[PDB]
Amino acid sequence: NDNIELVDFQNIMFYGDAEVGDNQQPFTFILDTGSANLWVPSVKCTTAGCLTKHLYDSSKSRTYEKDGTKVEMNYVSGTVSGFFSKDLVTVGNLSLPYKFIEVIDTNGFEPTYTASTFDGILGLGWKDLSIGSVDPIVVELKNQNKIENALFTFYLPVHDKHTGFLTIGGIEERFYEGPLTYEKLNHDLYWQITLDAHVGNIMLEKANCIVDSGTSAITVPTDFLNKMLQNLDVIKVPFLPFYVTLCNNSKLPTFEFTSENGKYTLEPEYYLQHIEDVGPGLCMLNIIGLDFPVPTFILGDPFMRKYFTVFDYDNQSVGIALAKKNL
Ligand SMILES: CCN(CCN)c1cc(C)c(OCC(=O)N[C@@H](Cc2ccccc2)[C@H](O)C(=O)N2CSC(C)(C)[C@H]2C(=O)N[C@H]2c3ccccc3C[C@H]2O)c(C)c1
Ligand SMILES: C[C@H](CCC(=O)NCCC[N+](C)(C)CCCS(=O)(=O)[O-])[C@H]1CC[C@H]2[C@@H]3[C@H](O)C[C@@H]4C[C@H](O)CC[C@]4(C)[C@H]3C[C@H](O)[C@]12C
Repeated sequence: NDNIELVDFQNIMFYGDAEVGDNQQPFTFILDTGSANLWVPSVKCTTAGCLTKHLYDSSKSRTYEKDGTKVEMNYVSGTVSGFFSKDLVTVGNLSLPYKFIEVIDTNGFEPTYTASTFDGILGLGWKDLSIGSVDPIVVELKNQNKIENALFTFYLPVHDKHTGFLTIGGIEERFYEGPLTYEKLNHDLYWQITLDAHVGNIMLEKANCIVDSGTSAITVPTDFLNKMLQNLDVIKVPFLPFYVTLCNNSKLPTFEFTSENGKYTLEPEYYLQHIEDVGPGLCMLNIIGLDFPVPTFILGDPFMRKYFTVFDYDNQSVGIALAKKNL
């Protein structure tokens, strides 16, 4: 099993480095289990955002194969566009020829892009979620017998305490304590599982829960959120879907998610973000209201900071265990 060290940025997201090109051109990635394409900004990029970034130069790579098919990647937080290219992609010490998007326009991905220090996004989703039918990196690696299992694991960094690791091809007991519980996927192409969701007396039976490394909140159905916030002494920021609270607000609830197999809780300490700068003793909730057609929670970064997670393509399941507080 190889692994990629995960560095914290502002206790809100984390990044890992990988390389694209036969000359070791190094890039910082958001590692996103909710998307299925890899992209890097190109030397051909003519946007303000690209100015600050590590850029990909295919002319300097002898393993570069031209594709040139045009493509737009639309995310909830914005859009990037360019064209497909193929080159050798190196993750940890493993590599494979791989198809990815060479990005020439990032103006539709502002203000996210220029505000953060990542260069690109490396998707870790399922094939049918990809534009252009790209087999996921971990599936290809397994198929090429470079790893033991078509699986990867997230041991997330904890700001001012330890680094994290993305591990490819196998599970390591050092990352977690207690039992590891596998939850079957309820969807063909999302890392989504079925859990009963409880927050106080508010309950949602057999909710869709998407375990997602690229989202820096817990998302909650908007009706469920409105019920949670009733008489909670929290205040919404003008123009933005964020709520502010005293950090030691005694009413802040604990999320409890349950299956047949297990029980996962998320206490206020994991979903609060200190904002001492805005005022003393104030926190933002890392919780946003979001309605999917079917009632869904996204168990983002705040969930994965507490819980070590195993993404298993072969067994179409997500393993969940309490992350070790330190290595
Ligand atoms: C079915 C169509 N399709 C396939 C096209 N052939 C397709 C393709 C893609 C890439 C899809 O994912 C789009 C996407 O942006 N998916 C995101 C997850 C998501 C979030 C909210 C609602 C739905 C999904 C994706 O994983 C993700 O985390 N992304 C996309 S860019 C990013 C910065 C890495 C991050 C993101 O926006 N994060 C922000 C975010 C997002 C939600 C709430 C809070 C915050 C604060 C930030 O953390 C979806 C949902 C469908
Ligand atoms: C994904 C949800 C819901 C979006 C939605 O309600 N989608 C349907 C409406 C119709 N659309 C307008 C999208 C038209 C196209 C689809 S249509 O089917 O109509 O053709 C939207 C609503 C509010 C959005 C956040 C805030 O901004 C603040 C912040 C800004 C940064 O920059 C990026 C991060 C962040 C956290 C945002 C992320 C995300 O983005 C959110 C959660």
